[PDB]
Amino acid sequence: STHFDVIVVGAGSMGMAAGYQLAKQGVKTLLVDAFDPPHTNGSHHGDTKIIRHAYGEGREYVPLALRSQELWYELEKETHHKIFTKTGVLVFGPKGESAFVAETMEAAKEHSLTVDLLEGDEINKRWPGITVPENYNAIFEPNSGVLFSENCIRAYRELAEARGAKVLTHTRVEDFDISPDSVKIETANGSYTADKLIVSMGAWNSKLLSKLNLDIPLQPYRQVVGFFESDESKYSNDIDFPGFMVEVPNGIYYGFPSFGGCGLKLGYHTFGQKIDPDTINREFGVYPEDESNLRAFLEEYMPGANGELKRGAVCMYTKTLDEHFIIDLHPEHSNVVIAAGFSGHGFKFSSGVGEVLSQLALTGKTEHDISIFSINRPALKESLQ
Ligand SMILES: *Cc1cc2c(cc1C)nc1c(=O)[nH]c(=O)nc-1n2C[C@H](O)[C@H](O)[C@H](O)COP(=O)(O)OP(=O)(O)OC[C@H]1O[C@@H](n2cnc3c(N)ncnc32)[C@H](O)[C@@H]1O
Ligand SMILES: [Cl-]
Repeated sequence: STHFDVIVVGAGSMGMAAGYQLAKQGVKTLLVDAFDPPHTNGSHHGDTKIIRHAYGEGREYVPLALRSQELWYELEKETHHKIFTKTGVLVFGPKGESAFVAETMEAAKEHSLTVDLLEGDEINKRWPGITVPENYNAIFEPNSGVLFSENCIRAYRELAEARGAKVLTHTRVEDFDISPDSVKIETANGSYTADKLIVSMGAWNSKLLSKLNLDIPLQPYRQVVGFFESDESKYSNDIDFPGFMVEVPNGIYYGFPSFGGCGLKLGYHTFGQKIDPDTINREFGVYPEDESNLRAFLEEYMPGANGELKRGAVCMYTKTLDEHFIIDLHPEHSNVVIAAGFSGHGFKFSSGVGEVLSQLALTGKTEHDISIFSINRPALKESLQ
């Protein structure tokens, strides 16, 4: 018998940030999650995530990245959990052969970001442990870095709960009932109503948005990461080894310096298995490519970080056809906000997205420019049932 102002379904990266923004304003909020965030069944575990400002996926993401960076610094001051370390982020690739490196460079120029440009041997010299061909160029962003994702979610949850937000864990939302003046969710643990709904179920958006009469192509992918024993005199965060996202002939890779001897962490971005979030095999090593795709990169570009595998993790990306996000009101219901398809690069923006989602839910509009994330854009291929 408890009505809420707002209900957030999926209290992960995006939902928990929204819950915190709403709670902070005194909005009576209920967050419902299938597990107990932060957990290891969605897209936010694996300990760390890169935050970059000069944006290779699109210069139009810069303001949101800069706003998110400021919000992460604010969160750092508000909690005892560690949130951000300024490792800097290095982007490199073959000169003239990487659209990713080119747009990162254009994005930095267009928004006057602070970056260092270097090439070939200058890269190897500046960061012992990296070995790239002489025809490679790079752009280094010293002020971006690494976020401790599980800590971010845990901190937003503690702060939101302290202000009255309620979080119903281990509860799967199974259906929705939307009316012009209210929303209702159905779960095995009971039904709940509110004035507004925010839907942010991550990989499960690909299976449950149909319950809101939405037919949007969303493909979940199994993406693994590995931590490798490394030469700490070269790859440690203590000796300024940077976070990185680079483009090589066979694709894009991203990584993190070793923190407190945990080993260098690496992931292969461009390849992953197409899967269903409810049947995905979350054990690292069950496919030979899990470990082999990573060592293929390490032995060539960071030879001293190709030691024993210390830990593996299996997480998911949910891609849209254009790999841009979906953040918008439901086309048929202004009282329903959708956050989906972060396509493998949404964590860094979760603080800013939480702000956008709270504004959309409370006012139906946002001060941020989110036109490129419209649920009505052609490149998405969106429609109703
Ligand atoms: C997987 C991955 C992603 C990733 C990355 C490396 C890997 C291996 N590296 C990144 C990086 O360096 N920088 C960056 O900015 N992003 C990076 N990413 C992507 C990022 O992690 C994802 O885009 C982000 O986490 C997406 O957030 P979202 O909030 O969409 O997803 P979630 O955190 O998984 O939360 C969804 C929640 O909803 C719940 N759920 C699901 N179904 C239900 C139902 N039916 N009822 C209630 N709750 C539901 C989940 O339990 C989950 O908590
Ligand atoms: Cl994603």
